[PDB]
Amino acid sequence: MADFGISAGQFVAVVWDKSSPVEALKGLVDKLQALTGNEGRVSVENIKQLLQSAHKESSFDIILSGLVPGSTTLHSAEILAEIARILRPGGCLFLKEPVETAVDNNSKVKTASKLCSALTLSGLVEVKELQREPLTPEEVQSVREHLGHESDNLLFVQITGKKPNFEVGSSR
Repeated sequence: MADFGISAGQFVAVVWDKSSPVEALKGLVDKLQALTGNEGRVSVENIKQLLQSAHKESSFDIILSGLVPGSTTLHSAEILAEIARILRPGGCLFLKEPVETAVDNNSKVKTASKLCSALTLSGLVEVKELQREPLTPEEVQSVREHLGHESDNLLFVQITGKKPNFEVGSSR
């Protein structure tokens, strides 16, 4: 539960994709379904079908996006939008995406800066990295064949962001 600050009695939506095999996915959602789905609720959505993830406004206290080892995915304003949209005020959002330390912000792939800025600008705040993961030959090929990411200055990293709740007045 400390992994994503999950709790029982809240609504947490788990977002998976091709990079998220049922082996791990089912497991991540299972534990969260027993700890969160017990008192609260747990929904499942696909990164590719994120468009349908737009259930309602501020309903999920927490949102997960590809939280597996070696995961490979790149979220954008279009995706992040839906997340935050359904993300309750004051909730949390955890996602993992490859970052490049030798390319512009936008580029062909969301970089570290672009990611943090995109998330914070997607309606989230207090965004920051939680951990760092190395690049493997089986992953790089997946992201390159799934998106087109191909570089040597790349590196997988996990980032999170908290949703702004009406009880502060920071900015957005």
